[PDB]
Amino acid sequence: AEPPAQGWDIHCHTVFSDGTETPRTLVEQARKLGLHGVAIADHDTTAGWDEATEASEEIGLPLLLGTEITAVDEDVSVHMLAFQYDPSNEHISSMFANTRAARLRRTKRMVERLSQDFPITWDDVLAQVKEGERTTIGRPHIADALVAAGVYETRSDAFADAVSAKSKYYIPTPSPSTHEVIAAVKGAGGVVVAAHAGDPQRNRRLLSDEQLDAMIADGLDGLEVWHRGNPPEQRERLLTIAARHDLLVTGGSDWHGKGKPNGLGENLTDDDTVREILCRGVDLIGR
Ligand SMILES: Nc1ncnc2c1ncn2[C@@H]1O[C@H](COP(=O)(O)O)[C@@H](O)[C@H]1O
Ligand SMILES: [Fe+3]
Ligand SMILES: [Fe+3]
Ligand SMILES: [Zn+2]
Repeated sequence: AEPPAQGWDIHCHTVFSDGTETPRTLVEQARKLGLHGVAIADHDTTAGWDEATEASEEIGLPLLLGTEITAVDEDVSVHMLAFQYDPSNEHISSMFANTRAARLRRTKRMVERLSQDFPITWDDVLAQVKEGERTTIGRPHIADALVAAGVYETRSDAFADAVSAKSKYYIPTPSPSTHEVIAAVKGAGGVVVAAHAGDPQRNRRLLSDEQLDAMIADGLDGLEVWHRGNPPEQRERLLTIAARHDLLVTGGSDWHGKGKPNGLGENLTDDDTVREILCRGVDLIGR
Protein backbone atom coordinates (compact mmCIF):
# COMPACT_ATOMS: atom_id res chain seq x y z
CA ALA A 1 0.00 0.00 0.00
CA GLU A 2 0.93 3.68 -0.44
CA PRO A 3 -0.20 6.75 1.43
CA PRO A 4 -3.47 8.00 -0.12
CA ALA A 5 -3.25 11.16 -2.28
CA GLN A 6 -6.80 12.15 -1.25
CA GLY A 7 -8.98 11.48 1.79
CA TRP A 8 -9.37 12.60 5.37
CA ASP A 9 -6.90 13.95 7.92
CA ILE A 10 -8.12 12.18 11.09
CA HIS A 11 -5.39 13.30 13.53
CA CYS A 12 -5.73 17.06 14.30
CA HIS A 13 -5.36 18.97 17.60
CA THR A 14 -6.87 22.30 18.66
CA VAL A 15 -6.85 24.77 21.55
CA PHE A 16 -8.97 22.25 23.55
CA SER A 17 -5.61 20.52 24.04
CA ASP A 18 -2.22 21.48 22.56
CA GLY A 19 -3.09 22.87 19.11
CA THR A 20 -3.05 26.65 18.51
CA GLU A 21 -6.27 26.92 16.52
CA THR A 22 -10.00 26.58 16.98
CA PRO A 23 -12.17 23.72 15.72
CA ARG A 24 -13.73 26.20 13.28
CA THR A 25 -10.27 27.11 11.86
CA LEU A 26 -9.47 23.42 11.49
CA VAL A 27 -12.63 22.76 9.47
CA GLU A 28 -12.30 25.88 7.32
CA GLN A 29 -8.67 25.11 6.50
CA ALA A 30 -9.27 21.39 5.87
CA ARG A 31 -11.93 22.29 3.28
CA LYS A 32 -9.67 24.91 1.66
CA LEU A 33 -6.92 22.29 1.28
CA GLY A 34 -9.28 20.01 -0.66
CA LEU A 35 -9.56 17.35 2.07
CA HIS A 36 -12.64 15.08 1.96
CA GLY A 37 -13.05 15.38 5.68
CA VAL A 38 -11.25 15.90 8.96
CA ALA A 39 -11.28 14.67 12.51
CA ILE A 40 -10.82 16.45 15.74
CA ALA A 41 -8.62 14.29 18.09
CA ASP A 42 -7.67 16.36 21.09
CA HIS A 43 -5.83 14.74 24.06
CA ASP A 44 -8.06 13.09 26.73
CA THR A 45 -11.21 15.13 25.95
CA THR A 46 -14.34 15.69 23.84
CA ALA A 47 -14.53 19.39 24.82
CA GLY A 48 -14.20 20.65 21.22
CA TRP A 49 -16.78 18.26 19.74
CA ASP A 50 -19.78 20.66 19.77
CA GLU A 51 -17.66 23.42 18.19
CA ALA A 52 -16.27 21.02 15.55
CA THR A 53 -19.76 19.72 14.69
CA GLU A 54 -21.14 23.24 14.32
CA ALA A 55 -18.23 24.26 12.08
CA SER A 56 -18.63 21.13 9.97
CA GLU A 57 -22.30 21.89 9.43
CA GLU A 58 -21.78 25.58 8.68
CA ILE A 59 -18.77 25.09 6.38
CA GLY A 60 -19.97 21.84 4.74
CA LEU A 61 -17.11 19.44 5.46
CA PRO A 62 -17.66 15.94 6.83
CA LEU A 63 -16.24 15.45 10.32
CA LEU A 64 -15.11 12.48 12.44
CA LEU A 65 -15.39 12.96 16.20
CA GLY A 66 -12.30 11.69 17.99
CA THR A 67 -9.95 11.84 20.96
CA GLU A 68 -6.27 10.96 21.42
CA ILE A 69 -6.07 8.98 24.64
CA THR A 70 -2.89 8.93 26.69
CA ALA A 71 -2.01 5.38 27.68
CA VAL A 72 0.84 3.05 28.71
CA ASP A 73 1.80 -0.55 27.94
CA GLU A 74 4.48 -2.09 30.20
CA ASP A 75 7.17 0.64 29.90
CA VAL A 76 5.97 2.07 26.55
CA SER A 77 4.03 5.34 26.17
CA VAL A 78 1.14 4.65 23.74
CA HIS A 79 -1.32 7.12 22.26
CA MET A 80 -4.68 5.68 21.16
CA LEU A 81 -6.99 7.42 18.71
CA ALA A 82 -10.68 6.82 19.60
CA PHE A 83 -13.36 7.75 17.12
CA GLN A 84 -17.16 7.84 17.03
CA TYR A 85 -17.92 6.70 20.58
CA ASP A 86 -20.69 7.81 22.96
CA PRO A 87 -19.31 10.94 24.65
CA SER A 88 -21.64 10.56 27.64
CA ASN A 89 -20.37 7.02 28.40
CA GLU A 90 -19.60 7.07 32.17
CA HIS A 91 -16.46 4.84 32.04
CA ILE A 92 -14.76 6.79 29.30
CA SER A 93 -15.84 10.13 30.83
CA SER A 94 -14.42 9.39 34.23
CA MET A 95 -11.20 7.95 32.75
CA PHE A 96 -10.68 11.26 30.88
CA ALA A 97 -11.49 13.32 33.99
CA ASN A 98 -8.92 11.30 35.92
CA THR A 99 -6.27 11.74 33.21
CA ARG A 100 -6.92 15.48 32.98
CA ALA A 101 -6.65 15.87 36.80
CA ALA A 102 -3.46 13.74 36.87
CA ARG A 103 -2.07 15.92 33.97
CA LEU A 104 -2.94 19.14 35.83
CA ARG A 105 -1.27 17.92 39.02
CA ARG A 106 1.83 16.72 37.20
CA THR A 107 2.19 19.80 35.02
CA LYS A 108 1.94 22.10 38.06
CA ARG A 109 4.69 20.14 39.85
CA MET A 110 6.87 20.43 36.74
CA VAL A 111 6.35 24.19 36.60
CA GLU A 112 7.14 24.44 40.36
CA ARG A 113 10.58 22.85 39.62
CA LEU A 114 11.18 24.73 36.36
CA SER A 115 10.43 28.07 38.07
CA GLN A 116 13.49 27.65 40.33
CA ASP A 117 15.68 27.87 37.23
CA PHE A 118 13.60 29.73 34.60
CA PRO A 119 11.45 32.87 34.52
CA ILE A 120 8.08 31.04 34.38
CA THR A 121 5.15 30.99 36.82
CA TRP A 122 2.02 28.90 36.93
CA ASP A 123 0.19 31.97 35.57
CA ASP A 124 2.44 32.22 32.52
CA VAL A 125 1.44 28.61 31.74
CA LEU A 126 -2.21 29.28 32.47
CA ALA A 127 -1.90 32.14 29.94
CA GLN A 128 -1.08 29.52 27.24
CA VAL A 129 -4.12 27.31 28.08
CA LYS A 130 -6.52 28.81 25.54
CA GLU A 131 -9.85 27.36 26.54
CA GLY A 132 -9.23 27.41 30.33
CA GLU A 133 -10.72 24.53 32.32
CA ARG A 134 -11.82 23.02 28.96
CA THR A 135 -8.23 22.67 27.72
CA THR A 136 -6.33 19.43 28.46
CA ILE A 137 -3.00 20.66 29.82
CA GLY A 138 0.47 19.19 29.40
CA ARG A 139 4.08 19.91 28.48
CA PRO A 140 3.25 21.88 25.32
CA HIS A 141 1.71 24.64 27.44
CA ILE A 142 4.88 24.75 29.54
CA ALA A 143 6.97 24.91 26.32
CA ASP A 144 4.72 27.72 25.06
CA ALA A 145 5.14 29.68 28.32
CA LEU A 146 8.95 29.31 27.97
CA VAL A 147 8.73 30.67 24.41
CA ALA A 148 6.48 33.60 25.56
CA ALA A 149 9.09 34.33 28.28
CA GLY A 150 11.86 34.37 25.65
CA VAL A 151 13.81 31.34 26.89
CA TYR A 152 13.45 29.37 23.58
CA GLU A 153 12.67 30.38 19.94
CA THR A 154 10.16 27.57 19.17
CA ARG A 155 8.02 25.13 21.16
CA SER A 156 10.09 22.30 19.60
CA ASP A 157 13.31 23.94 21.00
CA ALA A 158 11.90 23.73 24.50
CA PHE A 159 11.18 20.02 24.04
CA ALA A 160 14.80 19.50 22.87
CA ASP A 161 15.92 20.87 26.29
CA ALA A 162 14.20 21.80 29.61
CA VAL A 163 10.82 20.24 28.69
CA SER A 164 12.43 17.07 27.23
CA ALA A 165 11.50 13.71 28.77
CA LYS A 166 15.24 13.20 29.49
CA SER A 167 15.48 16.36 31.63
CA LYS A 168 15.64 16.58 35.41
CA TYR A 169 12.35 18.56 35.43
CA TYR A 170 10.34 15.87 33.61
CA ILE A 171 7.60 13.98 35.50
CA PRO A 172 5.56 11.21 33.81
CA THR A 173 1.76 11.45 33.91
CA PRO A 174 -0.06 8.52 35.61
CA SER A 175 -1.89 6.89 32.65
CA PRO A 176 -4.38 4.11 32.10
CA SER A 177 -3.21 0.89 30.44
CA THR A 178 -3.86 0.21 26.75
CA HIS A 179 -6.03 -2.77 27.81
CA GLU A 180 -8.22 -0.48 29.90
CA VAL A 181 -8.40 2.19 27.17
CA ILE A 182 -9.38 -0.35 24.52
CA ALA A 183 -12.10 -1.88 26.70
CA ALA A 184 -13.45 1.60 27.48
CA VAL A 185 -13.49 2.73 23.84
CA LYS A 186 -15.20 -0.46 22.68
CA GLY A 187 -17.54 -0.15 25.69
CA ALA A 188 -18.53 3.35 24.53
CA GLY A 189 -19.22 1.94 21.04
CA GLY A 190 -16.15 3.47 19.43
CA VAL A 191 -13.30 2.62 17.10
CA VAL A 192 -9.79 2.47 18.48
CA VAL A 193 -6.52 2.89 16.53
CA ALA A 194 -2.89 2.76 17.83
CA ALA A 195 -1.32 6.21 16.97
CA HIS A 196 2.21 6.56 15.36
CA ALA A 197 3.20 3.15 16.74
CA GLY A 198 6.53 3.07 14.89
CA ASP A 199 7.77 6.42 16.25
CA PRO A 200 11.09 6.16 18.21
CA GLN A 201 11.35 9.82 19.46
CA ARG A 202 8.31 8.87 21.63
CA ASN A 203 10.01 5.90 23.45
CA ARG A 204 13.28 4.00 24.24
CA ARG A 205 11.53 1.00 22.59
CA LEU A 206 8.49 0.58 20.32
CA LEU A 207 5.56 -1.69 21.04
CA SER A 208 6.46 -5.21 20.15
CA ASP A 209 4.40 -7.55 17.93
CA GLU A 210 3.31 -9.44 21.09
CA GLN A 211 1.98 -6.22 22.71
CA LEU A 212 0.19 -5.39 19.47
CA ASP A 213 -1.28 -8.92 19.38
CA ALA A 214 -2.65 -8.54 22.91
CA MET A 215 -4.25 -5.20 21.94
CA ILE A 216 -5.70 -6.81 18.80
CA ALA A 217 -7.20 -9.54 21.10
CA ASP A 218 -8.60 -6.72 23.38
CA GLY A 219 -10.52 -5.26 20.34
CA LEU A 220 -8.00 -2.88 18.59
CA ASP A 221 -9.53 -1.79 15.30
CA GLY A 222 -6.53 -0.24 13.53
CA LEU A 223 -3.00 1.14 13.16
CA GLU A 224 -1.97 4.63 12.11
CA VAL A 225 0.60 4.00 9.42
CA TRP A 226 0.75 7.16 7.36
CA HIS A 227 2.38 9.51 9.87
CA ARG A 228 5.61 11.51 9.72
CA GLY A 229 6.87 9.72 12.89
CA ASN A 230 6.77 6.23 11.28
CA PRO A 231 9.93 5.40 9.24
CA PRO A 232 9.73 3.18 6.10
CA GLU A 233 10.65 -0.13 7.77
CA GLN A 234 8.03 0.44 10.46
CA ARG A 235 5.34 1.32 7.92
CA GLU A 236 6.03 -2.05 6.23
CA ARG A 237 6.00 -3.86 9.57
CA LEU A 238 2.68 -2.27 10.62
CA LEU A 239 1.03 -2.83 7.19
CA THR A 240 1.93 -6.49 7.47
CA ILE A 241 0.42 -6.80 10.93
CA ALA A 242 -2.70 -4.96 9.71
CA ALA A 243 -3.05 -7.24 6.61
CA ARG A 244 -2.64 -10.39 8.74
CA HIS A 245 -5.38 -9.36 11.22
CA ASP A 246 -7.63 -7.40 8.92
CA LEU A 247 -7.03 -4.12 10.77
CA LEU A 248 -7.86 -0.68 9.48
CA VAL A 249 -4.91 1.43 8.26
CA THR A 250 -5.03 5.16 8.95
CA GLY A 251 -3.01 8.30 8.33
CA GLY A 252 -3.08 11.81 9.72
CA SER A 253 -0.94 14.93 10.10
CA ASP A 254 -0.84 15.34 13.87
CA TRP A 255 -1.46 19.00 13.10
CA HIS A 256 -1.20 21.33 16.05
CA GLY A 257 -1.34 24.52 13.99
CA LYS A 258 1.63 26.72 14.84
CA GLY A 259 2.62 24.33 17.69
CA LYS A 260 4.43 21.92 15.37
CA PRO A 261 5.85 21.89 11.84
CA ASN A 262 3.21 19.20 10.85
CA GLY A 263 1.10 20.43 7.90
CA LEU A 264 -2.65 19.97 7.87
CA GLY A 265 -3.35 17.21 5.43
CA GLU A 266 0.25 15.99 5.06
CA ASN A 267 -0.90 12.39 5.62
CA LEU A 268 -4.35 11.01 5.06
CA THR A 269 -6.84 8.16 5.61
CA ASP A 270 -8.58 6.87 2.48
CA ASP A 271 -12.35 7.25 2.06
CA ASP A 272 -12.97 3.52 2.32
CA THR A 273 -11.27 3.27 5.68
CA VAL A 274 -13.22 6.33 7.00
CA ARG A 275 -16.43 4.71 5.76
CA GLU A 276 -15.59 1.70 7.78
CA ILE A 277 -14.79 3.74 10.89
CA LEU A 278 -18.18 5.45 10.61
CA CYS A 279 -19.99 2.15 10.10
CA ARG A 280 -18.34 0.55 13.10
CA GLY A 281 -18.81 3.52 15.45
CA VAL A 282 -21.79 5.06 17.17
CA ASP A 283 -24.31 7.13 15.16
CA LEU A 284 -23.77 10.60 16.67
CA ILE A 285 -25.89 12.37 13.99
CA GLY A 286 -28.26 14.46 16.09
CA ARG A 287 -26.36 14.15 19.43
N1 LIG B 1 6.58 21.14 19.10
C1 LIG B 1 6.41 19.99 19.83
N2 LIG B 1 7.44 19.18 20.12
C2 LIG B 1 7.33 18.04 20.84
N3 LIG B 1 6.16 17.62 21.33
C3 LIG B 1 5.02 18.34 21.12
C4 LIG B 1 5.09 19.59 20.35
N4 LIG B 1 3.84 20.09 20.33
C5 LIG B 1 3.04 19.25 21.00
N5 LIG B 1 3.74 18.21 21.46
C6 LIG B 1 3.17 17.10 22.26
O1 LIG B 1 3.55 17.12 23.63
C7 LIG B 1 3.20 15.80 24.13
C8 LIG B 1 3.90 15.47 25.42
O2 LIG B 1 3.21 16.16 26.44
P1 LIG B 1 2.77 15.38 27.77
O3 LIG B 1 1.72 14.42 27.35
O4 LIG B 1 2.16 16.44 28.66
O5 LIG B 1 4.04 14.75 28.33
C9 LIG B 1 3.57 14.79 23.05
O6 LIG B 1 2.45 13.94 22.82
C10 LIG B 1 3.75 15.74 21.88
O7 LIG B 1 4.05 15.34 20.55
FE1 LIG C 1 0.43 11.30 19.88
FE1 LIG D 1 -1.57 13.55 18.17
ZN1 LIG E 1 -0.81 16.99 20.81
